[PDB]
Amino acid sequence: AMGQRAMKFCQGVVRELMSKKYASFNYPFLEPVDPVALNCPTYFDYVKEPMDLGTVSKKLSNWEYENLDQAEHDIRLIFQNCYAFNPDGTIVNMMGHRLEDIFNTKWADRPLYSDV
Ligand SMILES: COc1cc2c(cc1-c1c(C)noc1C)ncc1[nH]c(=O)n([C@H](C)c3ccccn3)c12
Repeated sequence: AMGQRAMKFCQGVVRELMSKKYASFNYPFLEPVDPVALNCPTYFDYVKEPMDLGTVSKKLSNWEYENLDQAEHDIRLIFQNCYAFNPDGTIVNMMGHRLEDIFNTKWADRPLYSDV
């Protein structure tokens, strides 16, 4: 499982993506999509690997991420799911783009090398 420096970097990115500073557009991505409560019963027709920021946060703190690439895959899945179910021009599509660009910016400074 991921080492200390890489884990603390990942915690910082995930904490930043979930911060209340960004609550006006990260809120739909804090918890898993509930198609029954949200009245979109065809969500799982389009999304086969659901993911949310809270799930990524728990997997990280649960020592489930072997490396930073695995975390990037999961976080990318949040937005791939969003754009797959929500067409261009919808609110949550715009919010997903806003949050994903923040993620790309923070992730650009990820450690590239490991040193046990
Ligand atoms: C309108 O889309 C959502 C709205 C949500 C949501 C998750 C989604 C969502 C996500 C994320 N991916 O697909 C869907 C559908 N999760 C919680 C939540 N609480 C909540 O009030 N909403 C409403 C309906 C909403 C509508 C448009 C933009 C932002 N939020 C939502």
